[PDB]
Amino acid sequence: GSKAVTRHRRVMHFQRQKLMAVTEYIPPKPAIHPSCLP
Amino acid sequence: KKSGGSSKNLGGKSSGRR
Amino acid sequence: KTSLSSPPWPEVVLPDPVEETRHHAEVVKKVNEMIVTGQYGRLFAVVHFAS
Amino acid sequence: VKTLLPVPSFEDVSIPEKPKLRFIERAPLVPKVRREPKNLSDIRGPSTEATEFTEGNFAILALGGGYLHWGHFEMMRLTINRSMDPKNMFAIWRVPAPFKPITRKSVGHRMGGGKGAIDHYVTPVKAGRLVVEMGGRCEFEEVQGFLDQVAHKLPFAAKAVSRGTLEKMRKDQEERERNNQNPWTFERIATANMLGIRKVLSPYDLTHKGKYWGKFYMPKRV
Amino acid sequence: AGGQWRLQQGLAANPSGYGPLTELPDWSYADGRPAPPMKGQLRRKAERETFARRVVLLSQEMDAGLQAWQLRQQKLQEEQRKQENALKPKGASL
Amino acid sequence: KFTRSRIPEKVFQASPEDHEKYGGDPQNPHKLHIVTRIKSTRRRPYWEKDIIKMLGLEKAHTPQVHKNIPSVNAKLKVVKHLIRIKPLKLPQGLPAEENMSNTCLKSTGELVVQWHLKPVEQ
Amino acid sequence: RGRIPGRQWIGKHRRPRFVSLRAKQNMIRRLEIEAENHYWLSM
RNA sequence: CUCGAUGUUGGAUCAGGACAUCCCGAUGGUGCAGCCGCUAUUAAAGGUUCGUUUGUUCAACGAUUAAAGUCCUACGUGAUCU
RNA sequence: CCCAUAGUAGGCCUAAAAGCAGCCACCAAUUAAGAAAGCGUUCAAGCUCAACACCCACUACCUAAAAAAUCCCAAACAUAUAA
Ligand code: FES
Ligand SMILES: [K+]
Ligand SMILES: [K+]
Ligand SMILES: [K+]
Ligand SMILES: [K+]
Ligand SMILES: [Mg+2]
Ligand SMILES: [Mg+2]
Ligand SMILES: [Mg+2]
Ligand SMILES: [Mg+2]
Ligand SMILES: [Mg+2]
Ligand SMILES: [Mg+2]
Ligand SMILES: [Mg+2]
Ligand SMILES: [Mg+2]
Ligand SMILES: [Mg+2]
Ligand SMILES: [Mg+2]
Ligand SMILES: [Mg+2]
Ligand SMILES: [Mg+2]
Ligand SMILES: [Mg+2]
Ligand SMILES: [Mg+2]
Ligand SMILES: [Mg+2]
Ligand SMILES: [Mg+2]
Ligand SMILES: [Mg+2]
Ligand SMILES: [Mg+2]
Repeated sequence: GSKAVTRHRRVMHFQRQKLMAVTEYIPPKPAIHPSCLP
Repeated sequence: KKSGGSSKNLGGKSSGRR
Repeated sequence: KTSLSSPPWPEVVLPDPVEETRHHAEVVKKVNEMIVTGQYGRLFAVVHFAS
Repeated sequence: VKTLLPVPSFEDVSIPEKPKLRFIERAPLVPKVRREPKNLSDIRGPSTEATEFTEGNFAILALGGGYLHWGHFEMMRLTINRSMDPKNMFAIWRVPAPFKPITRKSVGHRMGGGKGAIDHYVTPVKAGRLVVEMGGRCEFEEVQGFLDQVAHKLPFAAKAVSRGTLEKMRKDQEERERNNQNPWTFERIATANMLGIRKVLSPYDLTHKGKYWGKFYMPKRV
Repeated sequence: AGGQWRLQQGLAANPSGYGPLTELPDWSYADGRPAPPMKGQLRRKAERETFARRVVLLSQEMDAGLQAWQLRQQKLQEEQRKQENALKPKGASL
Repeated sequence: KFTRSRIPEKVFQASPEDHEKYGGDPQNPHKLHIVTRIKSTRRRPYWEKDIIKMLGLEKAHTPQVHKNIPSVNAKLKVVKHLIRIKPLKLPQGLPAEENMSNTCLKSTGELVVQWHLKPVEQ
Repeated sequence: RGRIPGRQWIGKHRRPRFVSLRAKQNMIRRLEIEAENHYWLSM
């Protein structure tokens, strides 16, 4: 097996991959784009 | 086939005292 | 009016519930009379039996 | 009527007597005899030392973990000293000299036969550490170019920063976490062992919180 | 299909669960006499009886526990008072 | 190393917003949980396998009633990721000896004491 | 062409696995159940 | 993986394939005047010698050639040979 | 985009140093133009930039590839109400 610190980006366990996907930053989206208002 | 070296650290085989 | 201004599906307008309640009673009465007058031949049924 | 604005003044600023970066030795003056374990945790996770500005206003900020050998120090010194203005600029090292011994086995030998002899020394660096700090009677625009050139040549992700840009970086990350609209965050799930997730996570992830993977730092992770 | 919808109406997610479709007798004698109860329905009836009885046992045990602790606290408070009484002080205060 | 997980106590402190979302009353806590296993114990540490047995949750999708007390909750927290916890609701009160045999546990968590299998005349 | 060295899902070089939309929804669905479990264990 | 056997160098024979092009084709740049070169892009249809010594692969040398390319194919190929 | 005169080749050192090898100063003419930011000249010339005038450029200020050997490799599809 490979050590916890590697030169390459180590592949993640699939469950961890899913965790990352589900916890991504979602920015606050305004109802009306601010450029479309006075 | 290259001829290798040996470890210079002996001893250190004591078991746990419990 | 553009290709995406409105949804692709057509607009559906359902009947007025009051008017439809009267239409439903007429349909039920018509089918009921067919039973009373025996205007049916062979019948089939879907029965739940043994799971 | 093009509108001029007041130019910043550096009258109070004072340039040290030795402005240029000093020479960094390949190995410590007294050679280390005891061979040490690999200890890869020394480049893992957030840095706790040399994270803040001291004397200068500009620096190179580490965005990953890595080891700096003597070759890197020479690149940094020669590039910065050649490019800097000694009269108006000064540079200091924010990293110690190579001190961690790296062993190597002789070429062609099999596995076993004891640990290898010490070959060279390295300086461990963690993400978030200032590597070189510059100051003097100059603006960030003046030093950003050659500082960015040096940062690109480092064995880890790095970027030239200033007191202003560094603080804005931190404020932006705090704002993203506060205004994040995702109800689920790595910290909440991991610390509560939701889904039994800790069976695929390291104990370090309770404090890394999904921002660090091996030696790599993910700045866009909240 | 429809499991989530059934749950929203207070029904079992699976239509094979509780309800008239499953529990009602499958058949009866043509004359009118009812059929002996189905074996699966008898098992379900017994299963539900044990669950209800456990619900009553767990509840009663929890009530008795709360009443026992409430009686222990009441006694403890009463005991403190009795210890206060003693002989009358004398000396400088008299 | 993978070990048992200590859950911070703050995880089990409900906020006012939580009470609105789920509809529980902090001043009138429910007496009994309805607990159902919804996740296998395969590929889980042995200590989690053993608690599932202790709680009578060996068979999945089979509701079990348990007392809502600290000791029981301590076990439930170890296996919280394997189960669904809902409060037992008693809209017509506790079953009596007369209606012991006519109870049904609905999917809403309400234990009804009459089960007629008839439509509502209302 | 396009071989994965050694065995597909082990070792240093692996076949990349991607997270589908429904895989995400499955995980979120169970996160909601556990979040509610937290609540009912608080009283 | 194979030791109840997957015959082990170089050569002969026949070659299949890659292009990171030795020659031939088409282009950009040049410290490209021209003649010769250097470097890069594109091109794998076709082609890519004979000898002295050495078992040699290589290497040296002689005489040539538009050029005497780099590699993979169980260091291609012994139920085809040596 | 547009446009550039002048104390003056500031002194110093230097065979020569004229904004632009080095050292010191970095003041001033014209409404406006650094004792000069980048090229260039043996030294000069010569071409730009920061100026004025003109006047809505009404700038993004996050980066960025690919090559192997028998023959690519499911077929396909941006549009009908989350199941
Ligand atoms: S779409 Fe509203 S300002 Fe352009
Ligand atoms: K780098
Ligand atoms: K592999
Ligand atoms: K063998
Ligand atoms: K000069
Ligand atoms: Mg092994
Ligand atoms: Mg390991
Ligand atoms: Mg010991
Ligand atoms: Mg021992
Ligand atoms: Mg394989
Ligand atoms: Mg055999
Ligand atoms: Mg061929
Ligand atoms: Mg090519
Ligand atoms: Mg061979
Ligand atoms: Mg033979
Ligand atoms: Mg053969
Ligand atoms: Mg002048
Ligand atoms: Mg002069
Ligand atoms: Mg001068
Ligand atoms: Mg000059
Ligand atoms: Mg002026
Ligand atoms: Mg001039
Ligand atoms: Mg100009």
